[PDB]
Amino acid sequence: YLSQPRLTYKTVSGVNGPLVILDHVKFPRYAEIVHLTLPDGTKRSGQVLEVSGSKAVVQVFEGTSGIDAKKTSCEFTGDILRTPVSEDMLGRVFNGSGKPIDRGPVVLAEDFLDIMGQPINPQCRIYPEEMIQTGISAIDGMNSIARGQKIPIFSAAGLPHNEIAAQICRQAGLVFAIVFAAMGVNMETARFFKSDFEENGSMDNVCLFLNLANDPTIERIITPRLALTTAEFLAYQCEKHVLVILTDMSSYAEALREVSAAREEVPGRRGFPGYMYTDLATIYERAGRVEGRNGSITQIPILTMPNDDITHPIPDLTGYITEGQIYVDRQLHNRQIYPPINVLPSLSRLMKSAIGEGMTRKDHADVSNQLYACYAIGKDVQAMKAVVGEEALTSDDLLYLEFLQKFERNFIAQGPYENRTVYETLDIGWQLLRIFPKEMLKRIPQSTLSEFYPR
Amino acid sequence: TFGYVHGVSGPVVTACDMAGAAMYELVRVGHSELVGEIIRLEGDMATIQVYEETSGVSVGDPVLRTGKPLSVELGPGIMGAIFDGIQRPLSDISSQTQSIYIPRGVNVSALSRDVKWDFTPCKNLRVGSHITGGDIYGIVNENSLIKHKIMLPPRNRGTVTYIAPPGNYDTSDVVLELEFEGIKEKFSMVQVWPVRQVRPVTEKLPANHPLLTGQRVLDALFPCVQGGTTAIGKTVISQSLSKYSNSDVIIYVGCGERGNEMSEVLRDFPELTMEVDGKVESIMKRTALVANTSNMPVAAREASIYTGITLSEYFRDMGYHVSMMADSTSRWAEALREISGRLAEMPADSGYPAYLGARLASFYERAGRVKCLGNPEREGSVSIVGAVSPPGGDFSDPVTSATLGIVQVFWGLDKKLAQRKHFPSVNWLISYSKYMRALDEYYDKHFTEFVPLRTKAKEILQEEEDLAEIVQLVGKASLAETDKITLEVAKLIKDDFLQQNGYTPYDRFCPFYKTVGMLSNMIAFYDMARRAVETTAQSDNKITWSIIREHMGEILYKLSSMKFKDPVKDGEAKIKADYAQLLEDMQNAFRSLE
Amino acid sequence: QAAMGSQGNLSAEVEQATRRQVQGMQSSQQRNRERVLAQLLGMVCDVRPQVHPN
Amino acid sequence: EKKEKQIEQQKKIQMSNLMNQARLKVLRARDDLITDLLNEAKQRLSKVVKDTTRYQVLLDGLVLQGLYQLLEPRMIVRCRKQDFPLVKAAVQKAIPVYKVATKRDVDVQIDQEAYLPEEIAGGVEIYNGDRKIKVSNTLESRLDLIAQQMMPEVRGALFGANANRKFLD
Repeated sequence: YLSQPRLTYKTVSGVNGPLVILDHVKFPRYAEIVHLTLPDGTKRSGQVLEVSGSKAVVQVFEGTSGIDAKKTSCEFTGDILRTPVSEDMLGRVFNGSGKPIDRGPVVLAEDFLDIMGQPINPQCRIYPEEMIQTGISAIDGMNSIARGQKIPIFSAAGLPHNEIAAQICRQAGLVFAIVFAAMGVNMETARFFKSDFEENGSMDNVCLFLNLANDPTIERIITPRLALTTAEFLAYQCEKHVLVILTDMSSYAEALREVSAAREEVPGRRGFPGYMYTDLATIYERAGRVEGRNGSITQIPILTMPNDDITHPIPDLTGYITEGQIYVDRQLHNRQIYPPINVLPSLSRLMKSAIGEGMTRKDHADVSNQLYACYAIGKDVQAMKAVVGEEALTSDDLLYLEFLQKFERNFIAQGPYENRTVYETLDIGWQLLRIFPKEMLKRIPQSTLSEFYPR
Repeated sequence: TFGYVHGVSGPVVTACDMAGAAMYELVRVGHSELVGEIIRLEGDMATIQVYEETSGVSVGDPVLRTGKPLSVELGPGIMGAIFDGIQRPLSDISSQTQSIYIPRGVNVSALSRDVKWDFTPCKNLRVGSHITGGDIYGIVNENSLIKHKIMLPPRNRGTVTYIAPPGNYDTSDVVLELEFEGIKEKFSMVQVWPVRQVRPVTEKLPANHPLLTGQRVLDALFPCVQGGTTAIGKTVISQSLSKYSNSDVIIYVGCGERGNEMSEVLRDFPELTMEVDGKVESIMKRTALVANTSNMPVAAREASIYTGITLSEYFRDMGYHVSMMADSTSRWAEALREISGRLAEMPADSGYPAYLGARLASFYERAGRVKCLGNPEREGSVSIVGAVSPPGGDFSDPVTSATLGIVQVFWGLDKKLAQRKHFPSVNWLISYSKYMRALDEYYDKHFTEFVPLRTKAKEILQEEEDLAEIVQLVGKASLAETDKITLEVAKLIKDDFLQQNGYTPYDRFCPFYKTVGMLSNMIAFYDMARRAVETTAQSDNKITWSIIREHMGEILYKLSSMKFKDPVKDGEAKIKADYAQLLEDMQNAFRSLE
Repeated sequence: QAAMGSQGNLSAEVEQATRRQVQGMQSSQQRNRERVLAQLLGMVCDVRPQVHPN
Repeated sequence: EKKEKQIEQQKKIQMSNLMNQARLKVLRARDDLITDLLNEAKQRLSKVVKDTTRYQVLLDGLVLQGLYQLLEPRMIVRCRKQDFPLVKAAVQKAIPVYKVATKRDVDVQIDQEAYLPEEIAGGVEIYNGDRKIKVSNTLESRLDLIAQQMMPEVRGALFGANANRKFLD
């Protein structure tokens, strides 16, 4: 226990941007929690970023506007940031700091968990092998997800990435709590995930952490940490299956670039800080199964690539931590395709061992490898049609343009309320592979072509 | 002997009252014994780089000093173990704590001190003989395969005054006590070597034996020899290379990769089997691991490459042929970027430091076949395999162009086929292997017709890269029919021969007879097609490439069916009994055309 | 009339579910609100001063 | 037959809000039981202010617990007007303890110009010389410290343990 009383300071020896620099602090602890009281009487809370002898550097969450040097209290709690967790936070709506905004009471804690995470031994983890049937044919028939896979939805500004995600939460199941975390979203997106989880009647399974667009910026550092700590409590101590939805992880890093700017570290790639890889690896790696516990965390973050560049530091450093990605592109969005999922840069690194005989079907791994190679070829013939015209194309290349008109309308394009099974997706995928003759499916062997092709 | 924390900032702890502490020596930061090196000295202080997350360290906390740098325990009990970057055994922490978490600042012996190993000395030694560094003074059957030759540490010599009898010993029981000029020193089975210092050797020999991988790329095209330094689903080619090597010891490391990709390693690696003389045995009887996920702190990631190469340098000095798989090299240089960014070090290119061309050099140049230090006539070799991971799909990142000046073999993915998976590709602008002249005595001896095949298989591919730019500009109009074939056998090689699905059971290992068998049937087809055009060219019955596709549509599928041969369920002379029948149907498919 | 009538009659079992567990959780409060009050008064009156990092 | 589907979908929301306001009624009526538990504990701590000898050895520690939190050459104690004869009898008992501890010197006085309110019900609030750092251990800052760290055990003792929390106690 902390049974000593807390030292209340009034020695603020410098404010600079989002930082408050104290002095005459008696044995300050790193990553401490302070509680600042402004002159007018309001309270903000902050976290120590550096101690050096007798002085601390406090990262104030709600911004340092109005904080002076004379009458600003800073009560040092002497503890790292611990959140109160329980099972009765399934069904509540918290803000980005963890304070409730459902017009209800505070959480009566079952335990106090450190929000920064405590890493799991990789020797005692289970490999995620059981597949999640998500309904959507593009992220199930070619980019399948297992229980425990970290897999982001790469998108950009305007595309229906929040309707793609809410479709998965309606349709996820095998072939189940939700911990939602909104970082810097607008009011109309938080209105959308609420009214979808209200109408579905799954509100007793959803725990929403909403940091809206006018909520303060440096709370977004702790909002995916406050949500994932609830998930790691509900999955490893309550033995529940958790789906964690971290929307606009771009708004994580712009509030992390903000705190490192006025701190003046060495900047990295595109002005983002140096430690951005291990910081997103602090967040994305809190997922998976463990040995001896029947719960799991399946992570789906959501990004926005700026100017649709997949080589920006937010989707390029996310793709080095997470296991595959789901790409949402702008060109299929203008052509009225829902969901607009480009399967050429999409990937599921856990698809290879989660499909096959005894899990889904014998020919799953062969169909998706052939539906890849026909879409990847007929997109190259389309760029050869723009040079030599429609007339100079051989009769086995009017087949690859036939495929693209039937791939992105009969397989990709779904409609937001189709619950297409893993067998209904494959049975669509073979009537696209009967477009070709038998002697061009060069990625499918003879043992599966003799049984599944002629129907 | 003792210090106090003056200030922390992330993993950078500044400690006071450390007057005579050295550079790169370890301390114990905080109340809970978090390890940490020393990277600076400023008068009386010392800036510490910490190998664990420092959340909760106050000022005034004790900084205990050790008298040694960062080092690993080299001894019996390595084979099968799984380590982190600073060599903590994750299989002994998963049982002593009975929990799923790694504690902060946890302390446990890297090798187990209770288990008993049988000792059998070298039989050429006695009580009273002169011993020198590297001299084997005992052999221990660590398991059924790997005899564990206990050697004297370098910079140690004297005369034997005590050697243990043959019995069961745990690793702390003193066996050797050598007499020197005055001082005598008592020795054990576990030696301690610093992870940044190169283990001494007498000579470094030219490497001449082929290290045979499992991929059809870099076995045929860009070969590697036993002692070379290569570089390159970059993580699905990497660990499918480690699982099928013909070495003696496998040293896989993972330098900061995904978490459930470390769950896939420790599930498939125990369940793999390896044939021996009659029996079959698990490969984890000869394989050590280093497990470092990106979840783990950034300083412990940087020392996970030094921990891997010092284990593989120890087993080289017994006389074995080890092979180190250094996964995610560019995540290691990303640890160097972040570490130096905390120290306000002036970055040279793209945020990377300037010593990245030395830190990657101080790793790859510990490879190579050697003549081991010590008297009982040993010859060891380390083969280093990198795994480069360029950010943003651009191949002018400062980790690639620093590696190009160091390594001997290098094959990289294409420019176009980086975001879309067509695996593997080639990238002829930087791909090379300087062991192509050093493997011609091997090739004429055992396979004897592969090198005429490879020069034509590189000639079809180097001519299609000329023609692909002009078909993208003219569009198959300025192509005589002898060149429309070379557009199509290069489409048949890059889709069927080069492209290898490494996570299917029929292609995770491709033996070198099967690679030559797959390459014989395509270069035979290219010679039979290009005679069927050029002999009927100027007069009528002009056999074009179009006529070849309509009548031989079932045979070009069967050429694309040569990769679906399983090299275990089918035989070796069963696969060759089905490749020659494709030749006798390919020869009978042009006699119908002429 | 089966839409409005099956709401309010269901809104009876909404308000009958709550009173059964509101009266339950306040009947378990009165049993041992002296196990906790002998504890959290005994630890308030158990001050013990120290100095941890010198 | 679109106004038909609109009512059935809206019926799913009206079911979901009546089921949502059912939970928050219970959880507010649980947070009122805790609020009347701390309110019951505050006045039972206002019978510890009485007896003047149990309270005397409570201010004996509460004064010295300030003197070990800040280690300063000058400190001042700011207490109530009522038990100022007791704080003077409680400060002087700490100086033989505090000075042989830590081998330091000190000068400690008591404020006579700005007292605590007479509603605080006990405790002391030790400053330093320049009045910039402050430890506050009244009985109410001691109550609102140990209670907030004991809500795990208060929840398991008052309303029964959780059933589905298997691991970690």
